[PDB]
Amino acid sequence: AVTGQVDVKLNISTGCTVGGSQTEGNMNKFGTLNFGKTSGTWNNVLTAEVASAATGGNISVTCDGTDPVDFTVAIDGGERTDRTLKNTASADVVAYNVYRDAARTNLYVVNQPQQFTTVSGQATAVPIFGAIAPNTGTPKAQGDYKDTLLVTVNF
Amino acid sequence: AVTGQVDVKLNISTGCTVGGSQTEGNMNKFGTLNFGKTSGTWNNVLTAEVASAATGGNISVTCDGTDPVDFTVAIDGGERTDRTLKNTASADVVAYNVYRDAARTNLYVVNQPQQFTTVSGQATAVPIFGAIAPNTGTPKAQGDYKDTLLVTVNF
Amino acid sequence: AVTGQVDVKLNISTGCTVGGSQTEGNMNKFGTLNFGKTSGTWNNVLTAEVASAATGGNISVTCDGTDPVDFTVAIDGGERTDRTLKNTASADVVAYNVYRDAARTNLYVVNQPQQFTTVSGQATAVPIFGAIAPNTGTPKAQGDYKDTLLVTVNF
Amino acid sequence: AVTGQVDVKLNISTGCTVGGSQTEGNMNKFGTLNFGKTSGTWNNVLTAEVASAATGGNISVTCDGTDPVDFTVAIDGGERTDRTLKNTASADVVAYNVYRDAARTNLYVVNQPQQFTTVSGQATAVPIFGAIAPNTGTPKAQGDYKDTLLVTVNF
Repeated sequence: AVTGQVDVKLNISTGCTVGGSQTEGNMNKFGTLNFGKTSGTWNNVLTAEVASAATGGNISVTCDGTDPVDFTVAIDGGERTDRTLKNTASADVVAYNVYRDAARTNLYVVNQPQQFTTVSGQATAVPIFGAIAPNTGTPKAQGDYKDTLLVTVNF
Repeated sequence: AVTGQVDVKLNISTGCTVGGSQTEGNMNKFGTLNFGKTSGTWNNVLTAEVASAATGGNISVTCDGTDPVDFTVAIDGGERTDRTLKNTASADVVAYNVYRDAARTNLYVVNQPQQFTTVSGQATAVPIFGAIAPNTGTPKAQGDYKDTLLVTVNF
Repeated sequence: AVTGQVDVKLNISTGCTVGGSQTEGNMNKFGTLNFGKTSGTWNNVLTAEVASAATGGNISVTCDGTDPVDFTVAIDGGERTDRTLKNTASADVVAYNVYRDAARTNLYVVNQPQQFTTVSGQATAVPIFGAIAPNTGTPKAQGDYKDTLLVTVNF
Repeated sequence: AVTGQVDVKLNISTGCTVGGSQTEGNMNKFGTLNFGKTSGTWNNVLTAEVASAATGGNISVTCDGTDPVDFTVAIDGGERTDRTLKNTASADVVAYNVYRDAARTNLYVVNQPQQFTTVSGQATAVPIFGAIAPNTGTPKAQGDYKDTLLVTVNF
């Protein structure tokens, strides 16, 4: 019998809120990274942007205050922690990555706070640009591949 | 004068130990559930994970044995027994809950042994995922809200 | 591309056979050296004899012929090559040794052909006497310790 | 070339230990069954008790546990397997037997686990009572007769 304590805390004062999300039960549904349909072996880098579940556009984070707040954005490694989509039925995997800039250069490194700025009376967009490498080796099995990345807007 | 007996017992043989805790005086400090800063009325479900007081990551329970051991995890209802954080100065309360899975579905029911497995030469993590409902009604007073959940790793 | 030759040979004429073994798949299971149960720190030398997997007694090697053949017996150093039993889960080790005579004197030296005699119409026993030193220093972790010595009856 | 496997095992958890022994090299010296001096033809049954090599008294087996443990005791047939002492120089033999009770009735049958009990915080003695039949026929040659019985405390 090892009984222990867990201090719970919350500082209600002046915070920042994330728009574009829908409450899926008790977990914020931020959006979808839909690469679309594809064949077994694709030569072009498959690339799609996150579509917020609430509006359809990009996640719009706004802060509640008058001074420009600096908030951070961190995305995790997905269900299996290595950014791989898994086929619903078979065990095939599809490696992918999420970048922050339009040219697929600034990568959202696993469990890292990619910095962001936000001014009063404005909503800043969180570009989560997906990208998949060209698979010109083995044709992955037919079906639907999925993953659930947890995006962590933290301060 | 009602004098009575209390039998004390301890079976020293082959037990299981919880890592990630720090001994706060004579009580094991397991960690912190830090939701962060927030405004009076938040529309998004505030959500944070427990951070072990010893390492900063998740509580890592390991069992001192060779064969697999099935240990249980039970969390209580907090200081007031209804999972509410209380403002340090005023009497305002903030209802919350702790879940076990990443999607806020498998709730750690009050005083219930949520089962767990532990295997050869390994430390299993105890995910205590916090979650707070969207308060879009009354703005709670400014300040710090706290609670001390007692996590009970028992066999 | 380094292609090379491996000459395979077998002289079917008049050989010697080892009894008391059971074919585990494609590998001859000769027996078990069961020291039994023990505490963390034992003061007495733990000592047990090999029990053939086929009968339960000692390995009975018999030769096929009329003149007394001189066959040899060689035992290797175990899985890690230093005669140590390893805990199934943890990395603790238990040093041991196998002797040929009842008084733990004639050691089956690693990779050495301890000589043996065998006459016609008779089966000679191969005494593999195990012995473990008294550990009165550190208590090894609880669990099961194992090793697989490969006994090599060769001619 | 008949290569085979010998599984080695040891269960370090909660065992029983035998006191009164001295480690002769790598073999536990339990004691001596000294019948004493005698003439060629003795009419009285020669009778002596085992004297532990460590203390001089009876072998004291204690179990490292709290609850009672039922351990067994087995003695083998001696060097020649028929409980005969042999003269160091000549080939004369002296038949004997080891009993468990003081009245020479409960015989330690060859390779048999004579049961034994052991209790909380106590050392139980292992009475190995020797007994030799009255030789009133042929006078055995002068000299010293010996044998080495292997006592097997097993669980």
